[PDB]
Amino acid sequence: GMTEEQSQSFLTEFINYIKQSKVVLLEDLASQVGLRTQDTINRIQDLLAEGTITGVIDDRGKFIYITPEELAAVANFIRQRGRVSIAELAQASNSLIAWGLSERNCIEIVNKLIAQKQLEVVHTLDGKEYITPAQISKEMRDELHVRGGRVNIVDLQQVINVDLIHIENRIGDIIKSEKHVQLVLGQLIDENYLDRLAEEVNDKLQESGQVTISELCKTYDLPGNFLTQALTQRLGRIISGHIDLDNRGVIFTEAF
Ligand SMILES: [Cl-]
Repeated sequence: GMTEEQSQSFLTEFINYIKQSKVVLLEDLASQVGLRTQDTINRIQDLLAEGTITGVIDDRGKFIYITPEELAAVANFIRQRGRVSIAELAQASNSLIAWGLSERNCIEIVNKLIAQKQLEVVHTLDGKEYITPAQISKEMRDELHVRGGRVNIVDLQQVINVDLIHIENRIGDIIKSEKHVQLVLGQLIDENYLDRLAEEVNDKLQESGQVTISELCKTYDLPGNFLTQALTQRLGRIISGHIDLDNRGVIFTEAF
């Protein structure tokens, strides 16, 4: 049958067509090997599946060769944007690949980069944007500083529009990088919030005269050991108090 001289010549004839233009008209290439257009496509489908050649096939029966330099351009474009819509990526496509790609074709490329471990991204829950885990860290920090310095991780999930695990995975990154930021009972808490909390404790101290840690823990819903170390760290710089030890750690005004 066909396959003896076909399989040997097909790949070299394909390459000869790729040298002339990275865009291959599969109907036209099917004339140069004298084959059925559908049989021609199927062998290219198979060659892409085997991992033999890098490219995509549009809805109108053209194949597009993509160089490793052009893949690298696609991966770096998504890195630099951090968050980007599949629609933006299709518009950008001609500047990155010298060919205007369908949204589908762009997805096929991104999924290739993911599998070859040349890019690290995640799908938004609407399926409409790609976001980098570096950009998730950034958008967690922006929404933390925005929402006052204390925010639940579950609220950041809703906001950033990505599955929970992709927020939960960046918590190593936000505590190594930001020495001012800490994880407490499913929330991220900012140096700026603890200073603001210390101010409103000192205002309630200069009114009550005295106040107990167990009363502040019920007031702000924070754990004892954490809240004690956060307030005792701010004693004298922000709180005009004196610590003493009762049944519980207790704070009262010195200048009284
Ligand atoms: Cl991941």
